[PDB]
Amino acid sequence: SFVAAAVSRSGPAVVRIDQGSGFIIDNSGIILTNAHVVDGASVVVTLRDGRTFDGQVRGTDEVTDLAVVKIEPQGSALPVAPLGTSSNLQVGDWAIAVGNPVGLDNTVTLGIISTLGVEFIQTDAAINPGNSGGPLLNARGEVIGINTAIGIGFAIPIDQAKAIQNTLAAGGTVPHPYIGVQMMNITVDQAQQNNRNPNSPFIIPEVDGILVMRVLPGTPAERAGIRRGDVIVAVDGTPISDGARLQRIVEQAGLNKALKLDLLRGDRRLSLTVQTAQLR
Amino acid sequence: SFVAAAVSRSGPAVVRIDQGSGFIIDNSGIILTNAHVVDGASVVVTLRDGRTFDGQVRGTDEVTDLAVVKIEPQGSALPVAPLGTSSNLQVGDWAIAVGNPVGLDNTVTLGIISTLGVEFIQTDAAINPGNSGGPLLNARGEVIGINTAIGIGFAIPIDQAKAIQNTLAAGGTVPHPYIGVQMMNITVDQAQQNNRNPNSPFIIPEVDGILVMRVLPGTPAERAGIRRGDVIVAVDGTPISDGARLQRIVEQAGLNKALKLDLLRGDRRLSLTVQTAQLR
Amino acid sequence: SFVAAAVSRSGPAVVRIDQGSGFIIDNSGIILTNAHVVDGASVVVTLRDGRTFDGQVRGTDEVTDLAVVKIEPQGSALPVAPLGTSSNLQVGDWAIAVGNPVGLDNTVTLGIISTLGVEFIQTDAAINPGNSGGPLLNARGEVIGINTAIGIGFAIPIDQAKAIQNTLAAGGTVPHPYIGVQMMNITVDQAQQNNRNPNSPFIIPEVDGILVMRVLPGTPAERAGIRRGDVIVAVDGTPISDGARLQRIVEQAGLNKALKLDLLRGDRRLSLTVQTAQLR
Amino acid sequence: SFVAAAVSRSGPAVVRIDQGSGFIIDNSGIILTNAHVVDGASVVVTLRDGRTFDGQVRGTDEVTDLAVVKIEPQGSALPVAPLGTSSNLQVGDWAIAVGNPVGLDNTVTLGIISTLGVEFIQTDAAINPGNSGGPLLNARGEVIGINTAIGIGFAIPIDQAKAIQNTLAAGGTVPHPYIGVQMMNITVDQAQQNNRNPNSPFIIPEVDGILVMRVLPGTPAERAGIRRGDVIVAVDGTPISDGARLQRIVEQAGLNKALKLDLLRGDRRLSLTVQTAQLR
Amino acid sequence: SFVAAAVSRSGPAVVRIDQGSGFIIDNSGIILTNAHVVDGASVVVTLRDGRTFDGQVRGTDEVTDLAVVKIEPQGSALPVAPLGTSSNLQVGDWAIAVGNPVGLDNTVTLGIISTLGVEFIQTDAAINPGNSGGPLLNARGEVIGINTAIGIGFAIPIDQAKAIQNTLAAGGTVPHPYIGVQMMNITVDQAQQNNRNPNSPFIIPEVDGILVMRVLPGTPAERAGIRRGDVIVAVDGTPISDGARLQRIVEQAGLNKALKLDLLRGDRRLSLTVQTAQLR
Amino acid sequence: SFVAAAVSRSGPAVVRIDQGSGFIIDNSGIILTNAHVVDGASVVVTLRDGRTFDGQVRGTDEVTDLAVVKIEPQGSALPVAPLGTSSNLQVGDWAIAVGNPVGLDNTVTLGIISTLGVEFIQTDAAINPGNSGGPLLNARGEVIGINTAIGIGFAIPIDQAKAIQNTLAAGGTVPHPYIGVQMMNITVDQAQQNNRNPNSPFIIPEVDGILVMRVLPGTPAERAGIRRGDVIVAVDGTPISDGARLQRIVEQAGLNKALKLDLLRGDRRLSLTVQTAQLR
Amino acid sequence: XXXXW
Amino acid sequence: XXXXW
Amino acid sequence: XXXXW
Amino acid sequence: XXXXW
Amino acid sequence: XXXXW
Amino acid sequence: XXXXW
Ligand code: NA
Ligand code: NA
Ligand SMILES: [Zn+2]
Ligand SMILES: [Zn+2]
Repeated sequence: SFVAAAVSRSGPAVVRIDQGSGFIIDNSGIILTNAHVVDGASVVVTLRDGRTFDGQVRGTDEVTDLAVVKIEPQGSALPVAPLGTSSNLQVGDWAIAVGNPVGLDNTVTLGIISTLGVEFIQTDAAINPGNSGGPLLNARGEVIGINTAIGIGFAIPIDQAKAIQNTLAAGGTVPHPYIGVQMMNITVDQAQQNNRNPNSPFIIPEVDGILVMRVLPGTPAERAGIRRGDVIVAVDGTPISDGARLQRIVEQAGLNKALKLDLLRGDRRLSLTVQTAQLR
Repeated sequence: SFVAAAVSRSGPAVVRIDQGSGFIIDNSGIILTNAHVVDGASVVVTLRDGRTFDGQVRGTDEVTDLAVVKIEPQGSALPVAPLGTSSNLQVGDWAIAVGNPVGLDNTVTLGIISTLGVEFIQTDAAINPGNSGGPLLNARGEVIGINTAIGIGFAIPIDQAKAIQNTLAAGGTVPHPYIGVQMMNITVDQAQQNNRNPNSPFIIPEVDGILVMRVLPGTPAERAGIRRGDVIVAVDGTPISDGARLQRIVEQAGLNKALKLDLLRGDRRLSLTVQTAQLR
Repeated sequence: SFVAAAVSRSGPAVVRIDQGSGFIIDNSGIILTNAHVVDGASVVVTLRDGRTFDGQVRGTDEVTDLAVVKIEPQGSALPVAPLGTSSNLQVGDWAIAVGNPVGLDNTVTLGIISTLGVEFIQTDAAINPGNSGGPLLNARGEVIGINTAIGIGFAIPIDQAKAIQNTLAAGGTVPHPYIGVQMMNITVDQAQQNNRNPNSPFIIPEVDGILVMRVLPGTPAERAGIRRGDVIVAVDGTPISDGARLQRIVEQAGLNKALKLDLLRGDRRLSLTVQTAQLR
Repeated sequence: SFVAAAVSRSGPAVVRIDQGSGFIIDNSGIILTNAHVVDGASVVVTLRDGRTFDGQVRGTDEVTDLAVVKIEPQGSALPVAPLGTSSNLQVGDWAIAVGNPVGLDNTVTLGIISTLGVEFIQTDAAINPGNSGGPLLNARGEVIGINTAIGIGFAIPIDQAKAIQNTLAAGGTVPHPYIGVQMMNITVDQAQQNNRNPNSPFIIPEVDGILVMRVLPGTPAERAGIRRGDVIVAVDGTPISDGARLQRIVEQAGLNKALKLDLLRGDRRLSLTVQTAQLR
Repeated sequence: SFVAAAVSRSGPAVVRIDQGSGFIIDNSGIILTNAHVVDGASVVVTLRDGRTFDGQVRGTDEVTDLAVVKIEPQGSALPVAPLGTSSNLQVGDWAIAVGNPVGLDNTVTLGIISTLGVEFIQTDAAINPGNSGGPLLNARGEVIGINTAIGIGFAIPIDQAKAIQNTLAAGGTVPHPYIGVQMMNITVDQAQQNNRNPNSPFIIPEVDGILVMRVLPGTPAERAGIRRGDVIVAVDGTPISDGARLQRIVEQAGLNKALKLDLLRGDRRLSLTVQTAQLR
Repeated sequence: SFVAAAVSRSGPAVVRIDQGSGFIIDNSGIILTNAHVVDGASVVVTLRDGRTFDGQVRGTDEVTDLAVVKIEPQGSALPVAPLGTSSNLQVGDWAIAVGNPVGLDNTVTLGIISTLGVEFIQTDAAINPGNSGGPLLNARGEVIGINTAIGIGFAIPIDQAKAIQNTLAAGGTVPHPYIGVQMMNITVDQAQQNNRNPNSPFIIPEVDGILVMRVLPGTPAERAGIRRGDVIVAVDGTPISDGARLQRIVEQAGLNKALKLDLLRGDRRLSLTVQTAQLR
Repeated sequence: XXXXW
Repeated sequence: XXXXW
Repeated sequence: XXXXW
Repeated sequence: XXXXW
Repeated sequence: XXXXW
Repeated sequence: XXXXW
């Protein structure tokens, strides 16, 4: 079977972490896994061959859910999993999820790339606590993702983990700018439609947009005076009605980057500047 | 025991209905019970002595939850329960709940008047499906209420059932004027307090009052344009802030009685006239 | 309080058994309790004063749910509860339920006789595992029942326990004749009414009677060929339609007493003789 | 991967419906889906490319669970999924389930034909609300079924949907003749075996056959006098003992086609004619 | 009814607290209630007559579950509940539980003293969140307890609340010495009986005594080296085998009172001194 | 599809058993299945072609969960499934699970060998009650396992069933030596770590090893005096600390083979000889 | 009806 | 507040 | 047996 | 709409 | 036995 | 550790 080759290629580099899995990224002893495998730790690593090194967690991104562990190479060469690239993934490509749940073998499951979010990988390969943090391979045996348990599983794209590799190897805080608002895409035909239901919470000022559904406690949005039911219309002068889209321009703005917000509170015209803080 | 006397006095007039209980109000065969005992029916009555008459339901008030059944007197005199009065009930008076769950005896439970709503009687006498529709007696054995199952039970005050006795004996529709709004007593210190929570549904225009919490479907309130979040301030020119109090002036107004309503919708000044319909 | 007297009279004779309660019937050390307190045992008894005798169970009736324990009198006189009579119980009489849950006091609860089955006593006195097997007293403090936990409690009438006292003191098997059939009272207007429902199990041969609802495994009824759906009409020549009534004539017949049964199986005419066995 | 080709072939024709999926059958704008996706509607369609047409449901078969939607072709050519044939399906063939859950991509899952009912397709391809109404493809990318969510999924065979395509395109009522009886295959060795259990509902007249287990309300079977427990032996003179088989001859008979039924009710010989109505 | 008098005597002094009840102890505005009514607060008090004072919590004992609130007397005299004494309570005495759940009436329930722990009062008077913190009266209407919700309710004896009244009026910390060990009374015939079960946790060194079942985190017992399974035999030279009894001598010792403990850990002879800390 | 070949090769030999599946091992009528399919039986077999033979269970191993059924060859040749070998299984090989849930077709599911215990096979092929007892095939269609239902399924390796084939064909009792102890691998750094938790059941005598966690009722271990909390150190003189390893040497010893055990009970030095009995 | 037995 | 209606 | 209908 | 944050 | 503490 | 037996 073609999967046997793939597994023979990256499988020896898939380790147990202590629960969860991980894979060795290079001969130095740089190991990738899920942040939720590293209950904050500061761990223990078992290779497929039985060797037990003592790893320490040199970085963690809770929001991307991936961590970097470090072990010290001694004796035999640390086996290494080849990194592929997730940019050229095609829906329908073979996907192989490898774990090391006990620390002496690989549990291997097979499926395809079910959907592509670049953003997130779904696959119908059985993804479970036994292979979480472990790698997801293509048919050639190069890792294109990191399994993440929560019939369709998820995996963090590999190119995503490449980006924050050094940062988590060194000082582990990745820039995740945010303002703290739960928004929802509103349509006029949902708005004035809402406005005709006598028991709707608030009347939406017609229009299309991002209806602020909730202001989260202790967030820049709260501190800027933003209220539930507000309708943000123009950031600085860019018309928006997509929640996905606003989740971006905040990121393209730095941390501690003051952003003005044009919004209307029922009838009133409101402009406030929020300062992007770090998601934590 | 003093309760044995009481039970010997009204107990023979307590019947089974078919589930639930009832009591015979006079020798004509006028029987009181709960509306929820008469699943709409149109029934069968068993006396304590085993006699089975065939009753028909000549009236029902679903909202007061009491019904009038009629049976045809034949042979021996229908035993009759003496009616007392609930106006002079004192908290702490003995209360005896009598039922006829099988149709050949009385189940009897004993307690006190726990609280007085005139409006509703609570008692720590065991009130259960076996004695529901049955009478609640004072220490002398005169009925002061009608048990209503749903450790404290409820009973409909007897003077209340006296009022609508003839109406339910004849044509069974009792005037229950209403407008269809679920209101809540709001305080300034709850209002501007609400207004400082960023995630509250709507901003209350400060003040004290009746915050319209919900407009029920197909009600006069809906038809008058009343919306959730509206704050009714003055009916015609009578300042109100009590939900209990407004539940009254509507009643003192007839059925189909147009009532103007001064309310403010956030900032706007709103006057609407609702026409009281029949609760059903 | 009048109950304080009653409790002072029989309370010292109420013991803990080991869970459950019991009471001492005479100075010999004859103790009454529930059969379900004596998980078959063969026990330990604690008096209100702290004295711990060692009791043995000299009898058990599982179907009446009462047992006789025996302890050996030594030192101080065993306190003794006066036995009243349940024959003259009036609905509404005061009832006091006494237990000894720890073995150093009495838990006492108060209520009335809620209903009278002679057959079974119901009361609104709190009856719970703490006072089960314990006595139920009248206002004078003589026992009129034995509490039985399973808001209304049950108690075994005392005159009932008097009857089988010696038998359970000596060789513990009480004559409980039976045949093993679950019957139901059927009415023509339930029968031909059943017969017009196309999805009813079997057509009942019209008539009124005892519809055999279930034949229990390994019973005389099974061995006599009795089937579910049979309709017993005349025992030997006595028309019956009451399940309660048939539960009697079997008892008035001895154990191993052959009883013929006239029944019809749909259309066919069936006469079978069942031999009454002992309920166990 | 071979599935990438298949998906590239039919995937662009897989649309979102509004929840559920569908696929475009030709350039006219004829769309297939599940009847349970069309909560009766009368909808909105989103293509993979983001184009949102406005569809209307021109037909529905609730019992086959498939619907035909129609959209109006404008601008770019509506992509079209090639229809294969389900007649030549082999157990073990590759099966690809495609959905369009958001309206901008395909979620794709892979498996095999697990079993073949022609009648119904099972597959171990992940079938879920995200791909329901969507197509099931063979390895070449031609649709051989319609996914139906409810680890094994179901799909409506494509040749089945071809048959009722025009009918649901035009006036949407497909002939589903029926009589309304829940039958069960009975065996002598189950029959006289049943007859020896004393607590079985009814005695089966020995034989092998279709034991009428239930007569459903308001059905031809009810109107013909058919009762639970009846045993249908010969339709007009064709011996039957298979529930699957009788589910056929009724279909080969028209709607409103009178069918005589030879059955025995315990001992009696019964012949009744039921008139086949439309399942609804 | 005699209860009407009692209620007329203490009922006007029963207030609502804001959920829970309380009663006014003197004209100064000293109010008793449950500590669990005062979710730590620092409150609002409504009298039966509708007067709303503003109370503050000047003391709390979480372990006795009672609190002292203070309000400022103005206008009409604060009604006052007469304090009785719980020392002379007899099992079977009438008990009346009064609450003020809304702030304009009394809910009153009636029962008896079910059992006496001085330590704790049980009663079959309905005790619920509506009357918790409220008083429990004798037949004359003097308070003998404080209702405490969690069919039998509990009440804190009044003489108990008298003792810590001033302390909670002033600086609110009551001496509750403890060591932090969960003990269990062990018997030789339970010990060597335990020792013959092959799957019992630890072998008990025979004997009778207090088997340390659990050492609670951060307690004097933990700090003294006490382990689960230890058997304390002699405090300083007083043989003990009762858990209730040891719960005393610690109290008769002060706070920060070093107590030596003779115990054996399996075979070894162990003497440790624990220093009594404050339960919190 | 390659699986179609495989299924065409072994699929006709896959039968229904009566619930569960099985496969025919040779033309004699030797059938393999799960022991849990044969609820003890002593059965009925349906071939894919509809032929119903009458099988009897000539052997059962409850602990390996496989059974041998026998049917009598008549008429057409019994189709036969080719046996492969599980010794050379590679993780990632294709695995095809075949069942015959109704008795007229094959339900077929596809996946890979997920992990290899020789000891147990896991696969991501859908394994369910419909294919349990059925065979698991490689890509060529030779059976390498027996499906066992309980997303990853299990299968009994085929070479394992080959070993006990004759034994279960003849007299059905397979040697399963055991002693009856639930052990756990203990580490010093878990031991003295356990010993520093004040609430741990027993103090472990430091060391590494097999901590006896439980002695099961009526086992050789119980009869040898082994207690919970004992630490077995050397069998006869072989240091052990692995639960998996001890589960072996007992097997390499016969049935009724006396094995000495060096263990320490806290401080004491204990040597006991257990006699291996048969697991049942 | 009752039954029992 | 109450409501009802 | 099946049924349906 | 999404939200998050 | 009781415990508490 | 495992156990079993
Ligand atoms: Na009472
Ligand atoms: Na696959
Ligand atoms: Zn799969
Ligand atoms: Zn009560």
